[PDB]
Amino acid sequence: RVEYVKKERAGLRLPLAAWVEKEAYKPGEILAELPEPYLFGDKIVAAIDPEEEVIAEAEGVVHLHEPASILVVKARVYPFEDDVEVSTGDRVAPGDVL
Amino acid sequence: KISTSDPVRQYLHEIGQVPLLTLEEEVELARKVEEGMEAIKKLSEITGLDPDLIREVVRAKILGSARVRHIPGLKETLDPKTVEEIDQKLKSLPKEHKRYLHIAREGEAARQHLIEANLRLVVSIAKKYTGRGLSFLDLIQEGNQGLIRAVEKFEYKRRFKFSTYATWWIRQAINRAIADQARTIRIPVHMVETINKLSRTARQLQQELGREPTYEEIAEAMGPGWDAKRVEETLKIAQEPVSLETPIGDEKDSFYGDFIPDEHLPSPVDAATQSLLSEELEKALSKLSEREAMVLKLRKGLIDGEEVGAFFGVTRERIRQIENKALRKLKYHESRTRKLRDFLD
Repeated sequence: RVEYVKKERAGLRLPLAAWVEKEAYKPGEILAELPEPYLFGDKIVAAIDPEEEVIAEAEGVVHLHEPASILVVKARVYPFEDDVEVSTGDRVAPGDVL
Repeated sequence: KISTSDPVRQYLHEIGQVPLLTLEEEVELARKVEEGMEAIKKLSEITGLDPDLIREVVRAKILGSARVRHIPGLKETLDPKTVEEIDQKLKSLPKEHKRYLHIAREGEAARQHLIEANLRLVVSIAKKYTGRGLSFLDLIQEGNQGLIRAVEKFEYKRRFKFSTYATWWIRQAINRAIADQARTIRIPVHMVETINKLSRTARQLQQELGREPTYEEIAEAMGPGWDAKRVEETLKIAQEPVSLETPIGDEKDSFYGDFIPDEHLPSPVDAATQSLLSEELEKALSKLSEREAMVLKLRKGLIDGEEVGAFFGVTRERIRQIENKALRKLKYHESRTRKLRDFLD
């Protein structure tokens, strides 16, 4: 599990920067975000944002370091329902018994 | 082995493994702590459950099992069943409110995390309020309680970080503690600063006279309403008690308590007193008319110390009548057979 990210290139990261560049969270423009070859999940511009901020106006920010904290634990993305013992872990996406 | 070192190492080791970064980590946790609140509240909102209950159930699931609820707080929340019921409703909260549940826990967590990381801060602070009359460990602990207090009010929206904020909320906690527990006989915070000022003043007064100020200077230098009676009084309370048990005389084997006498206890002399006194008073009390003798016997010797309110239905004229005529017949025959004259007192 990695944490914060600066501005080399933005791809595949969580919802943080989503609202910053209004293109993808305002409308479906993250595809057009990829600049010039699209004429010839996350994928942002070539490299435009460099802060751990909220972009109303660059106000709620925090320019810093990006951690890479390796958690030695087993990550499950799509657990399923088996009722022998009480439903363990999780369902596809709806139910979360954990 | 020896206590200070172990705790110091104890939290210094954990801070050593987890100090909070200046901005990021404090911001992170803070943000989570607040969302926890906002969450717990909205949780109370859709459950109708008291924010106090939503706060104790998320605490139980994150900080400890039935064990921590049963011993600390006696027993009103059923160790298993009760808290679980609550957790169930939290699960029922669909996608929308379930989110708050998941948030509350993680926030509670951050709270704890933020609290761990900033334990060096306490110790560093508490380090300076050492020789006030409190144990270093006690001091750090109160101060620690102070940091937990700061965690509840910090607003991350207001950009300033937890450092400067904790300082105050801790320094407050410590000073209070110093004023509340340091002495054997409790003294309110005002008396405390009062005494500090008194002390500081005596210091400035020691500066030039070469004469440990008579309580005149102290009154003057102190200010507005300071007088001799006030200062002699204050320094009298300033002196801590003495050890009823202290090494006495030549320090060999002398414990300060065999020498103080005892007052309530009737030394034989007094037990003999009450015997004759009560037997003789009891003889007199009987040979008299009950009407006004018992009235004044009981009103004076049975409850509390009211001529009018002393006699039942018969007004004052019969009171004074029999009171003064029976009291004198009683004293003048007692004058004859002198038994009472030798003042039992």
